[PDB]
Amino acid sequence: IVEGSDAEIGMSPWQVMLFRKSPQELLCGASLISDRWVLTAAHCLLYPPWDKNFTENDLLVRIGKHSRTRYERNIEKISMLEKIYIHPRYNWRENLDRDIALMKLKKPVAFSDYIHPVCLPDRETAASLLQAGYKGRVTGWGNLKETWGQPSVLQVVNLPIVERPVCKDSTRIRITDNMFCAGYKPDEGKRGDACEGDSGGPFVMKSPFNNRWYQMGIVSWGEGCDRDGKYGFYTHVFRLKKWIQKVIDQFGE
Amino acid sequence: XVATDYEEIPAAYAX
Amino acid sequence: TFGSGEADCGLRPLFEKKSLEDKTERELLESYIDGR
Ligand SMILES: *[C@@H]1O[C@H](CO)[C@@H](O)[C@H](O)C1NC(C)=O
Repeated sequence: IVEGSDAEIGMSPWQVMLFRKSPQELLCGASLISDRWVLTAAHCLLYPPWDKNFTENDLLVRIGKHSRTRYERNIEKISMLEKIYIHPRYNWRENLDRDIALMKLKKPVAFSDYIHPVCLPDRETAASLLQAGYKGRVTGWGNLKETWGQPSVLQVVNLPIVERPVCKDSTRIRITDNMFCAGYKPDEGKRGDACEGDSGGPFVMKSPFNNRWYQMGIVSWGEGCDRDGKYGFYTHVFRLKKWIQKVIDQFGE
Repeated sequence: XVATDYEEIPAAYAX
Repeated sequence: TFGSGEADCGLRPLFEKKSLEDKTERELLESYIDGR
């Protein structure tokens, strides 16, 4: 997170850390959506162009964290993965369309003041909040600058959703309906963005009708970090809700 | 993806 | 699990549940052309 701030304790209790076994390292962000299911970006696990192909046994999940490098004794919970599922039409060949994946935990995790699931949007929630100009919130342990460094605790930044055409007009990559873009415009004089390390974390909004937090996006890609005229791109969770439903319904819950 | 020192954890967690 | 989350989804033990607001949530709310 570029131009963000330290989170408050317990501010994003659904925030998850995808952690590399060995070498022991921060791989990406992720989110807790039930006692046994985690949501992230497919590219955190699979990206043939860079020779990226992780497996269940390669990773660890850390939940309830605040501090980036410390092992938070008595606070954080660590789980192992039972199975990973990537969308069948995830497109790593060209634009990362459908960048989404679910992970089934080995055993359910218990909730606490620091660990609690976020909600997935319904059609109406989507309809009402996913509008240009509305702000959402991004979280993560990713880099602080495009070239710098790394933060000490979880960072947070609030960003506005951008009109599709502006999004299209900012890049040469081809945009799909399974994606949206967010950030301040150059004139705006307010900055912020996701960066390396933030990938696969949650883009969330708070409902003004029922006081709950919904995850509308997954951090997907950007061209650099925090550049002017550029924007971050996110997977559109609601448009992929069916695949989520299906998988959870067929392989437990 | 952007197109352009961790405390050890306890021995169990692995497997 | 499946959309709209869980019964208790999206209500934080340290904020919503005790009726405390975090330091920036209002920015959000105000953007929706003024929250609840
Ligand atoms: C990732 O690695 C797998 C097994 O552990 C595969 O069977 C699979 O084909 C894969 N990704 C490929 C290289 O794209």
